[PDB]
Amino acid sequence: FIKEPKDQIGVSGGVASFVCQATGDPKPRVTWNKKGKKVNSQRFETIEFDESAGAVLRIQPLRTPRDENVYECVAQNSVGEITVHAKLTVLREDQLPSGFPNIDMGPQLKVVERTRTATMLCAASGNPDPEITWFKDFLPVDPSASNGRIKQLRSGALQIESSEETDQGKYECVATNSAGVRYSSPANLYVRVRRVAPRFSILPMSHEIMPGGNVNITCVAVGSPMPYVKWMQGAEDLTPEDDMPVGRNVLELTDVKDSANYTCVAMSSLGVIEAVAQITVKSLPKAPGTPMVTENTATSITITWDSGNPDPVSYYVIEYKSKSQDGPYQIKEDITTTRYSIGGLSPNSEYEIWVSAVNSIGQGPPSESVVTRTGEQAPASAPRNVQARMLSATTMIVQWEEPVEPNGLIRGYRVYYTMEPEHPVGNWQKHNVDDSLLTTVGSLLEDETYTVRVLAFTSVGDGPLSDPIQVKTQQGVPGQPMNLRAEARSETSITLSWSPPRQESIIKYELLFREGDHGREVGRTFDPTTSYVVEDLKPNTEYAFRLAARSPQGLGAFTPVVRQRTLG
Ligand SMILES: *[C@@H]1O[C@H](CO)[C@@H](O)[C@H](O)[C@H]1NC(C)=O
Ligand SMILES: *[C@@H]1O[C@H](CO)[C@@H](O)[C@H](O)[C@H]1NC(C)=O
Repeated sequence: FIKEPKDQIGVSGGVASFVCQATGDPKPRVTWNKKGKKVNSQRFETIEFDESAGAVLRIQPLRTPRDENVYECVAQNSVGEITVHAKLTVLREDQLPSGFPNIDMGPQLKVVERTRTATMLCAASGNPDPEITWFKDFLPVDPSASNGRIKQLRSGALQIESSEETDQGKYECVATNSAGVRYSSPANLYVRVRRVAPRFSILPMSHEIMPGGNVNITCVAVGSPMPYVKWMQGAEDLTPEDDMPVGRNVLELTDVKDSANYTCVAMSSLGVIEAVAQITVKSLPKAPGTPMVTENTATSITITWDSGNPDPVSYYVIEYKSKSQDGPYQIKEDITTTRYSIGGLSPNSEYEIWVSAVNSIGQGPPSESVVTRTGEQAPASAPRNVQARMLSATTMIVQWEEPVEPNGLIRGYRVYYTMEPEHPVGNWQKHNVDDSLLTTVGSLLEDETYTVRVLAFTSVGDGPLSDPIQVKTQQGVPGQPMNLRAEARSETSITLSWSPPRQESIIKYELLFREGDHGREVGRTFDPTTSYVVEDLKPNTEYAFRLAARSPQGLGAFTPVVRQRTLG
């Protein structure tokens, strides 16, 4: 017997619970007997607990002298049988000592929600002060067995720290002392279970991160029952069920590279709901979208272009090339506007232009291109291989090749000529020509030497004059030699060279030269070639040469003075 029933002194019309528990091996089946055999009655009642191991005897309302007996608690297993006894005395109210316990305030009908605490009141008085006991659904309550959740207070009440459905019942408080026992009126405690389907306190939050790249997705969900929180990627779960948290569940992702979605799954017996946060890995930009030309100049193009991107963009990169002379690509980095002027171009050329955008991940693809042409300019160069001969004794035919650097559609040429070249060229005789590469002029004085110089022009303006060619109006004699070049062969030698003559049959060439400015004029005649090597000269000194051709009719015009020096 781990509990033994005490003798009780009770009140008429009151209650009297006798407690009797046993133990051992085998486990017993207890009983309650009066005078040997269990002569049962209406007002008496047994409430067996722990599978008939211990059992309370309850009597109510108490009557005197009917109920005043010694009662036997039987206890037996396969091996052993021992009784224990207890007496009941039952007094009327009018014959109670002054000190007999009295319930000043018993418990009240109480309602409370699960896990929240419940303080069941009981206040008594007597001499000596009575120790309080509680019965719930006719069974005594033991604060020890509750894990310190339930506890009796000196002041009187019984405290339930965390409510549970099981804590519901009729409650009776009982004031016990040397005089005897007194019960309170019963009072129910209800423990209501509010049914609330789940919702999210904090939703799972979408993010944009860099590649690797790490983010904690928090997800909080509340309700009643308080819902479990796990993570899913599509159809598969990620959090396990060994220690799956409730209410909260953070997902710490690390080293992310692919943009993936994630579902938080709030779940309980009442219902399931879900919310999806999408992690996105910031990507490269998109093509800025075809640029457009605003201005042009001889040397510049300037353009504007749409961002082409929903997110902002660190800067832009222009790439371009001359379509005219394919290649190479030119770059302009670190452009921080949607407007740019590409300068340092060459006039009258057309360029294909693209645009790319850069963000913190890198540089995106390029736009579609825009082809466009730079404006015109005056030519940077003169007509080439300018030539002249006589058709008659008084008219001259001149021709030339168009200049390598026209900077524009060539609108014509202009031809300056005279036989007093020491004047400025602007004073010379001059007239215009069309884009053709050849003209004539007459009204020339017979047996003379005219010098001729030619320039090209465009809508914009004049180019440079060619270098002076000159022609003698005597006919039959050959023309002035072409592009006479002189270059140093050795420390005592110079190699003269010139372009092959046109049609005219030259008998011999006539060469004249001298040392520096003030040296003796040497003369040499030789058979027709395009080059001649001058031998036996002085080291590191300068010589001046000029050349003319001879035909049967006579001596042609001389070149201008060409100068070159021997090695040194
Ligand atoms: C995520 O949680 C981990 C662990 O508490 C912490 O070390 C880390 O700093 C957190 N990162 C972010 C971005 O919240
Ligand atoms: C995730 O789902 C959203 C729903 O709008 C969709 O827009 C997005 O493209 C999806 N992303 C992935 C990685 O499946």
